[PDB]
Amino acid sequence: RTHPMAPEKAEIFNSLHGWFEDNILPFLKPVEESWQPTDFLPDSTSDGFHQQVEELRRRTAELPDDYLVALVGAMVTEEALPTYQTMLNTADVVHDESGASPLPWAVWTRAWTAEENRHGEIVNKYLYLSGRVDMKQIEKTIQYLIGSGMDPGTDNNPYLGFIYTSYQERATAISHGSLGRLARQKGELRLAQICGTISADEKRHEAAYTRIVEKLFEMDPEGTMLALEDMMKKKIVMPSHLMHDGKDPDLFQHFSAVSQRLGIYTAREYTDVLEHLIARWGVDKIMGLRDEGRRAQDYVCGLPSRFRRVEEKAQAWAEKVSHVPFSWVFGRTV
Amino acid sequence: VRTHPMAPEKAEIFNSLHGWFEDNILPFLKPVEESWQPTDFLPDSTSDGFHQQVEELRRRTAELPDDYLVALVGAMVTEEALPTYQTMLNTADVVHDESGASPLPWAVWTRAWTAEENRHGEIVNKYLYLSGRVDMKQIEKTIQYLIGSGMDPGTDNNPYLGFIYTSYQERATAISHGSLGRLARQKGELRLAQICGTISADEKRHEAAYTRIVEKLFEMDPEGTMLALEDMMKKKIVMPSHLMHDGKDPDLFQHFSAVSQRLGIYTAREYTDVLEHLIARWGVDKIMGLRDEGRRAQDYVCGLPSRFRRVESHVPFSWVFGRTV
Ligand SMILES: [Fe+2]
Ligand SMILES: [Fe+2]
Ligand SMILES: [Fe+2]
Ligand SMILES: [Fe+2]
Repeated sequence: RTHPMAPEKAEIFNSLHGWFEDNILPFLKPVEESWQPTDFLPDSTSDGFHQQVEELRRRTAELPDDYLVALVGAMVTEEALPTYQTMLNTADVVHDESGASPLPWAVWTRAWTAEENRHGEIVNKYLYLSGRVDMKQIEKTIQYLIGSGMDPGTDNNPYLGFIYTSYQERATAISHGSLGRLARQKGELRLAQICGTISADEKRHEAAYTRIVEKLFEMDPEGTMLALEDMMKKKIVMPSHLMHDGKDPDLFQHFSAVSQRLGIYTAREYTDVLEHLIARWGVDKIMGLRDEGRRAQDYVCGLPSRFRRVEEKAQAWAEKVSHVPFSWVFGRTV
Repeated sequence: VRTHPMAPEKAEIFNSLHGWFEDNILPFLKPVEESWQPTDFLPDSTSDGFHQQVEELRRRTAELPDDYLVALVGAMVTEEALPTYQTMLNTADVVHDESGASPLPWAVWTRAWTAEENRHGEIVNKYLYLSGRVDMKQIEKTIQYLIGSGMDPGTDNNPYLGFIYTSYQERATAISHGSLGRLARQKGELRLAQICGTISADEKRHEAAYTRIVEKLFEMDPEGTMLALEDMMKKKIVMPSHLMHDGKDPDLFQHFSAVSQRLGIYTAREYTDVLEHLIARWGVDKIMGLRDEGRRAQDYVCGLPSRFRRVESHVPFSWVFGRTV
């Protein structure tokens, strides 16, 4: 671990229980008011169930393979949810000590996980009914991914975990948002509504974790700045970066290329998230830092300009697109 | 309040079992390429007979009574709260997954065990969806409530208690799905009977692994493991989904448990059967190297089956569209 949390910082999180209840918990959507996968699937209690399923298969029959790979990979990432609640519960002090702790930090993690459980569920059933993808190869991919876990480099530090999740929540909101807009272009409005509804959930989660880091910047500007530098040096990795389907050892890299080729969370948008978080957290305006925090502040604020220069060179000399087989789509070359 | 936390010096026991765990516990995992998947038991959506396979599924499930549906749904909802269970395993001291992808054998098992668990709720959820016999939205509300509530089995972050609890509950879930499969076969629903029986076989592998872990703990630390067994049995082995509710019935778990036990699915008699099996399986009455405290704990645990033998309403369910079960 390169950046473990100092033990005395426990007093910061232990003093925020009342603040967390008033400011972070309201970002949760009440269960009785929340959408469920049933709302977007054919009604199995209706006499027209078979007709509704057939209409689903017709509207999905024209989805190209490259969109299917991008959609499946995002769903596979969502389906590895048990790894994500475990990751949140690796953070010191704020983790769920008993599995049902009434502390506000643990109440959020369980309720956040409960909201997350519906995201992979709706797309999985939708893709199952579509018949357009090899569900067994996808289910093997999910089993491999959960067994592999993830390594975001958070070092059991809630500072790093909340910064990482703030980054990935916006990334996942952009991803599901782009997946819905691409579905809309292909005439598939229901899946567009599904992806847009999932994206709206991620925006609420983004605002909550972003508010947590904002509070940490207020109470500990030095610690949070050093944590932000450490996460950006490690880079924000996608939680499903160890995915493989038992056929392609480089499944994640190949899926990522297809997803970014379609405009779903490109490298340019990775930099857009950093610029937004810099402006939202006011990283360039934080005062009262020491020399170590000042170097971290200058490092983070200098990253956007360096990233744009890499993107300009990639715009002129881009690598040729390679097409590779995907077991998700029955081994066809995508 | 933790009543039985693990002594810090017990860490050396688990740290000495990394090689033993790889050689003896990890082989209980089923390789992914050899593992069944929900697709194997569901209508093939890539086939031309997809609609016919779905309709045949609905025909076999059209006669399932409400009491069996409630028992089956409640077992599926328990399976769907999987993210709570991997967190529970990672609350144990020393043996938890510190980084989420740790190569330590204890963490390799936990992630792979969770991966196997993910298919159990998945197959029954999709099967019940296609059946059209149950209110899927009320079930999805129940799952969201359950994950948000979590669970508290009283393991006190103690791997001794966690492995004893899981050994107990793994057998309970294997028996539960076994009875659900036997009842499905009686009603002519053969496919679901194979599904519940295949899930039960997964739990038997998990039971044997955690049972093997506790057996090793009895060998290396008979006093500590005996004291842990007494503490868990005093706390009672609670079902992981004991905090379930559907936003309609605050007593959903008690009402679901009554329906499930009325049908013969993991009755109070079978709760005692698990204890008696674990007593004989672990050789609790013959364990060596005990002190005065462990012998007193041993006399309590081995006396419980006799105490349990002497100890041995219809309500609406939103799962079945509010009908009285
Ligand atoms: Fe999500
Ligand atoms: Fe999310
Ligand atoms: Fe299970
Ligand atoms: Fe199990």
